[PDB]
Amino acid sequence: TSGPRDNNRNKWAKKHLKKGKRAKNSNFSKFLKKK
Amino acid sequence: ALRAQFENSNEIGVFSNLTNSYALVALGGSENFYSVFEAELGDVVPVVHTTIGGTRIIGRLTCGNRKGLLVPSSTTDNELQHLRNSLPDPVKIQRVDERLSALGNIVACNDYVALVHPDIERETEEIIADVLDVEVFRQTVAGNVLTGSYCALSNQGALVHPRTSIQEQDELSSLLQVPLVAGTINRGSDVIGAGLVVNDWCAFAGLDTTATELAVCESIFKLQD
Amino acid sequence: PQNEYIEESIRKHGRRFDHEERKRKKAAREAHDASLYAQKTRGIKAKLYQEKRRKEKIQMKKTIKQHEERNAKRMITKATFVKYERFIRPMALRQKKANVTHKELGVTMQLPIIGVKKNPQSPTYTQLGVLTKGTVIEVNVSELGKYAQITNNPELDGCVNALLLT
Amino acid sequence: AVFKNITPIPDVNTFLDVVLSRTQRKTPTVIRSGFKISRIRGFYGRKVKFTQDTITEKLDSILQEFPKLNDIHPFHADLLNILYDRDHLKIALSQLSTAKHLVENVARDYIRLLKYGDSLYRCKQLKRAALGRMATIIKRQKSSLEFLEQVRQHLSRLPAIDPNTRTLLVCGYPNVGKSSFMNKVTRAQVDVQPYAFTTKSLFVGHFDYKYLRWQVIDTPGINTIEMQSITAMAHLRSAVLYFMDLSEMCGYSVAAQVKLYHSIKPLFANKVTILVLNKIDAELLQTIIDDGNVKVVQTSCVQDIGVMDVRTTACEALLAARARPACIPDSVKTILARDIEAANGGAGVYNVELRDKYILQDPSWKYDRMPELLDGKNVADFVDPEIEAKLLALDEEEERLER
Amino acid sequence: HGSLGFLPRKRASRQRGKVKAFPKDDASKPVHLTAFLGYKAGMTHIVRDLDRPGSKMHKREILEAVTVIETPPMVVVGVVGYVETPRGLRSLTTVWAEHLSEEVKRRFYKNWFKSKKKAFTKYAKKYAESTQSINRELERIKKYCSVVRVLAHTQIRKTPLAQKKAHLMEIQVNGGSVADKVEWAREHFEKTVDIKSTFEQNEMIDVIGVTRGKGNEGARAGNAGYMHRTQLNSKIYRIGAGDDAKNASTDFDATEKRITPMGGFVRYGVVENDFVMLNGATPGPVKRVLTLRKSLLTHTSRKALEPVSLKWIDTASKFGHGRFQTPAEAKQFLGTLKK
Amino acid sequence: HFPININLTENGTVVEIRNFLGERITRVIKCLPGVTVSISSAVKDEIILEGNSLENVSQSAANIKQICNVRNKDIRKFLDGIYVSERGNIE
Amino acid sequence: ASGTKYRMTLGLPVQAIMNCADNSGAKNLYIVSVFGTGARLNRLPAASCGDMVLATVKKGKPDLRKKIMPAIVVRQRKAWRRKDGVYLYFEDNAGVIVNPKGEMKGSAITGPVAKECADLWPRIASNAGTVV
Amino acid sequence: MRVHTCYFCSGPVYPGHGIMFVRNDSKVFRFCRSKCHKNFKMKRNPRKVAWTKAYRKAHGKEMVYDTALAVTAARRNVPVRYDRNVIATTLNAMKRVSQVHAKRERLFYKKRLA
RNA sequence: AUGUGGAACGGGGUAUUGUAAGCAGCUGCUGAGAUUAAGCCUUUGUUCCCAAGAUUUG
RNA sequence: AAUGCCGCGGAGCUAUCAUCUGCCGGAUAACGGCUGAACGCCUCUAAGCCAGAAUCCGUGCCAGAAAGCGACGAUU
RNA sequence: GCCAAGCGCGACGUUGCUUCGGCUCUUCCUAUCAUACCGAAGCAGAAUUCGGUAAGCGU
RNA sequence: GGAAGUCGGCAAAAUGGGAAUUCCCACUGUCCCUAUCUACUAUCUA
Repeated sequence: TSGPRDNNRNKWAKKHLKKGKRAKNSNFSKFLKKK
Repeated sequence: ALRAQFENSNEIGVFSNLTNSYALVALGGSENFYSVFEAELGDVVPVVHTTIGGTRIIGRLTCGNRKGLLVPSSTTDNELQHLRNSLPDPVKIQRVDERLSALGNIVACNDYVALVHPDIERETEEIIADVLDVEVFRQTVAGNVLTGSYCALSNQGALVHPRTSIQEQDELSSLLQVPLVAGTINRGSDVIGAGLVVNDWCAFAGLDTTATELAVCESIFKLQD
Repeated sequence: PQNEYIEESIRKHGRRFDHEERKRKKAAREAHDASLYAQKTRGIKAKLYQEKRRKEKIQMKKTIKQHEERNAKRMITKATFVKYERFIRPMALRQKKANVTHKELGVTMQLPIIGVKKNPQSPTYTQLGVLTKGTVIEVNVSELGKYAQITNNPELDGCVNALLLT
Repeated sequence: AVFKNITPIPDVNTFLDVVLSRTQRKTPTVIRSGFKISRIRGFYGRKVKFTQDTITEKLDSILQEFPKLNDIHPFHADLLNILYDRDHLKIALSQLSTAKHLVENVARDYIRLLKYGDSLYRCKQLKRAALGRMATIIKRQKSSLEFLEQVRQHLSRLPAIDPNTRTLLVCGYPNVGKSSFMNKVTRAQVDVQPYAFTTKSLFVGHFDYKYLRWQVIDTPGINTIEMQSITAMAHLRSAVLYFMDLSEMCGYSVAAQVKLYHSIKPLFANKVTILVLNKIDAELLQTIIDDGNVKVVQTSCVQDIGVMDVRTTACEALLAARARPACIPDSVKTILARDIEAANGGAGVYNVELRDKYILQDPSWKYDRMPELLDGKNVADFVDPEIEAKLLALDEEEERLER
Repeated sequence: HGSLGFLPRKRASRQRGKVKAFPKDDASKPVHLTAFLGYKAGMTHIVRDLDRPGSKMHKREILEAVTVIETPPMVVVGVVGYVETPRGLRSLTTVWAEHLSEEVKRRFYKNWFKSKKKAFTKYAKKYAESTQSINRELERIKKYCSVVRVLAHTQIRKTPLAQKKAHLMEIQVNGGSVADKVEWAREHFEKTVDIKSTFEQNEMIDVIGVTRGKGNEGARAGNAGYMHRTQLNSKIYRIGAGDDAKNASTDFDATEKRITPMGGFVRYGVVENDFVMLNGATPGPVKRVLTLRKSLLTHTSRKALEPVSLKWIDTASKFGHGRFQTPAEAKQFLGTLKK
Repeated sequence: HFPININLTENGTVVEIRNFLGERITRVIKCLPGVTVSISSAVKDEIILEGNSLENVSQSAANIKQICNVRNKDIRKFLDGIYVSERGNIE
Repeated sequence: ASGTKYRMTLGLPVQAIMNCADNSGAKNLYIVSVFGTGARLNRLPAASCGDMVLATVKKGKPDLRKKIMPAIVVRQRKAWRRKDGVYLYFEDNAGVIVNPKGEMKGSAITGPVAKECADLWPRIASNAGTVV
Repeated sequence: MRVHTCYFCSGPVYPGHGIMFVRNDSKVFRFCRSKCHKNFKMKRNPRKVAWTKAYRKAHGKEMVYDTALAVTAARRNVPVRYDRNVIATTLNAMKRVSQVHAKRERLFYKKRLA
């Protein structure tokens, strides 16, 4: 199986990031940030 | 009769338990297996997405009928309470402090008559009689003490080893006051209890069970109509 | 499936939508592909392409020509045949059957070695029956005894190939 | 034979290129003259032996992959002989085996000759001579490679018929509707064309009837195709389903079809014969009926009627020749979780909550957890339904004791 | 030998693990911090429900060893502006708060007792008399500098440590325009930033520090220990509050108790301020300063995304073979002692 | 066998392809600038790429075709894919 | 094999003689090889509960002996830590004679059955009497 | 989540702590520490070991029983339906039992000393 | 370089071992006693110590 | 009683005999193409441009130039 | 031998039967066994065969 | 776990034993796979 530098895997990792996955992370930062 | 499979395992009896008033399925695995049971019994009896002792072998670890259910002493308290919430009130749940925790493997019980392990404890038998409200017979199936695994027992039909003699077959059927058939499941899998689960109106067999075996269990169980 | 099952699906479903144009494009650009190959490739695979392309050119040139015509230690290290035997004659190097070509007939027939007539390298080598180039040896010709001169190097070639003295 | 599994057989040039490329890429290719004579001889010997092993392994794999015609079943052997000239195939296999023996013998002689290598040039000449002799032998056995490749492709594409199981042979006049009946009965859809003997090779279709598996094998109309049909019907435990064109729309008269059936009766002997009257809706027949074995079943080819009845009759003929009450709920007498889980997070990414599937009276109670253990004591294992009144009665008893 | 990515094989030049990379600055996100400084007290083990879909132990209890680091709030005493140059980042200027506590001032002296305590005296004087110079420097930071890093020091006095020097460090202020960071730093001068503002118990952070020195050891021999490491993907299981007595107590356990094991942490003492509980081990022995930073890259793995619901936190005496979480129930089980 | 579902976003500059060969991966392609993607109702399963740059339009078609590629399967028997049918002008 | 198996402490290396727990008549199982062993230099392959290894029947019927054929360990002497945190160790190193498919050749077993072995092998759990 | 009782010391065994040992009779021995586990290994009798609860029970050094608040705890093999008020009352009941059990823990020691 | 300062002890917490000497008729005082930082925790306990020598530094 | 013998034994050390953690961007090769001359057609190539390998270079991690550097604090 | 573009030879083709020896270790090479990606083949699928890029990582 | 170490039960523990160098049984840090302790050495000082 391919490693972590697999170009296709890095493409798929971006697709996770470009959805709610990175999102959930942004406002989760915003909560503690406005605290 | 329906062909069902847990992941890639055809021994649905091991990974799930079936009764005439409730259904038991494993926890944390493939949701398809739970959905298969739900499609056939969801609107009839409750289905419990539970595990015993942190195990997926609840089918062969638990023994019970439509009135009551027994779990080994190794069952965790959190699992015991979770069963009570999911199961309806008219279904008693009881722990068994037994030297043989594989209650499903050692006791083959229907709603009315139960065949237990020859070495089952007297206290366990008393608890079975109290909770299951069934007549307890201490015998063996085909010379093998694991009656709960080598015999698939239902209200209107029973299945045992194909190696049992005719007179042993007739004696067991007379004692169990039920028609009984000596056969195999899952294309030669002689452990019928592990590869077959049947209630009083429906049966579930492994995905590898042959059509001839499927026709046989339907005929003996008279569930066609 | 049975017999020609892709053909049946080709008959019943069809060929690839752009298979025709892609094969045409591949054929059209094959010229640039071959030229780029001949310059980029290196090593043995280049040399194989060197020899293969030269052969293709020669045959292609002939075919057009015919087309125009139509329009118009003490031992011996050499192969031998069997005190005086002071040196050792190894069995593996020793050889008993001679592949000799007839001159007039132009055929190669494999004959037993009757003996050695004369070895030009050395009369000692002649006595030892050393099989070398220029060594003339007698072989049976009944199935065709007559002498024959060795036209190769048996110790290098692996087979004693000669020409009949006829 | 039908199992295929034979590795592809390349051309003579391709096989030589593969062997030489493997030898060069595997064995070392750097032997300087400064190395000792023993090292030089060993290097040449290893290269010769490696080339010999590669050639021998390829030949042995081809020979083992090629099915044994003699050891095959009589139906398979006859089909192979009719379709691929088993005598030629056996000759080709013998030629390859002879070539493999010759190559091994040449390699052994070259290795023995190289054992007494004197100089690097002599070793290089000997090693080159051995490789060329092996290459010449492989190049000589050229047409055999092409014949073997064609045989392998035909064998791979051949049907995997099972004469041991119950079968229903469909042979008779060409385009007599037997192929259409087989296509309807089984999943296999044999192509039907106006050209005579369109289905040159046999087509087998598995079907289930009364919990029994029947292999409906269609045969070309009765040539090589006809010979294959006769050979298949010669040794095969099956029931014949000869189709006689009642309407004669297939181009053959009823008398001609019955005459062909009577001639083919020698192969149909010791089997259940069916004289299916095809195109019923669209003398010789009396003799066929009077034969006894031939069952007269009418199948309207134009109307596509009677095919199921004929199949059922054929299957039956082949088979002949060979207090514990149920508490059934009223609901039982009268979105799924998998879909819900897939729509929620998918398999392995969604967490199924067991709190929802609970019989707790209050939904808040079901969704709220309880202390498993507190102050070193397990609340779950020591809280009973009667503890509510027990604590109040206990407190009163303690107050009375204190007072 | 081992991995060559660590071949320098030498003692770390620093006692405190230096952050080498900060998360990329984003203007869209409003202003927030990215790092914190704590002190490793010790670890215990806990029981946690495993809400891992697709796992063999889904909806089950697991025992996890969790490191506890005491993190009293840090005091933001200054700000540093960084300008991008063709030769890298350059600290253009630095502005400090008017009042600096004795804890941070001890960091500027090797011998604080013999010193005249002269640090920042004139800076405090110039700050009070004229704030125009401070305003000018702040304008330079928000106009020219592209990166803003706040100077924050730990209140080591609250921790039960004989050390009195405060570990002063820089925290990158990611989020918003450079002016927005400057405003945030100015409003936070002399104030305290609690770790609850930085971390929210549901993110997986990078813990960096110097490993414990193993002495000389015998691929050539040499020093094997006291090295700078950066552990990645460490989840905050719980950010407890020092004031609250329910910090160690979970919801499935009740049993009002404190995170400090009975008898205190071995060689650290008692935790009284805000603490952070991390899954697994952390570099360095107890009572060593540990730096925590936000993960540089967004990894949304299922483990990196799942929530955590604690069940029972062990607080038995790690000294010896502890078998009693609190003295109250220890007295309940044991027959009453003559004491 | 498996219908290919194509979704157009922000007037079609991004094409999302799903249910190709039954695969659960959503293939997202962003077209080159100046290229708009539309689904013509005149012919079923038809995609129209109209734009000003022949480079951008043809490259967009090439990228979409290469994304929907058949791997490890017999192309002789597996005909699945998306292919350009006509190349012409808007008027 | 059904379902992934968690790593647990190894205590049954190769060259080990172990007790055979079923009723097939075999008494001593001799470990010769272990399935799923990587290329670890100078490392003895080892077995644990629920792991399938090549075993030879040292003591028992002459007929089933002389078959280097897979055996599932059902009890392990060495202490191992379950993921719940508790430590377990059995007095005896017990194994069951099994075909490569996953079905026990014998009809019944003797002694307690490790739960990790039971969940991994449904046939073993089916034929198990006491799963502890 | 059950806090078990060690076989030897009869003390509280929590998750992670100690060892669990299963006998061929399927009987389970749980040990709170290595000292108790090794004492089981040499098979010393708990009642004969000076510091065990079993010794302190069957030597007059600890009470035969305490029905404090008429009930303290029990091994309930029959699960009970959840109720917020019931789960509340038992928690108050538990501390009341512990306090009263602590009260008898003191008088009895005064009795033995007297 | 005078402080929630430091050190000696001491008390308590906590751990290890297994009921001490002594007294009485194996039992009780006795899970008492001993050890407990030497790289455990804590200290409103006691006493003492320090508001320096030398060196170098624009 | 050279540490006489035995049991337990903290603390430390230690164990895949115990437990944690092990990352992202582009650029390419083979190869698949786009436009497109040469060569009024054609053409993956000439000028140009995409897709694309565990590859390459970065990121991240480790060191920090003991003759690379910055800001800041105070000043015998 | 037969041809045999050509310059008496004559290429490709064609006929003719036929002491050394091995453990550990360090790196490095690719002339690649596996892993990653492509090309071809009656390659349906699956398992392959052959051929490229490739020494990152194992063996 | 028990000779899987190495050309090999060399050294240890077992007591070493039994039967014909071999086999069986027992035993053990030889090995998997090392870990801990002690004194001396080693180190620095006069």
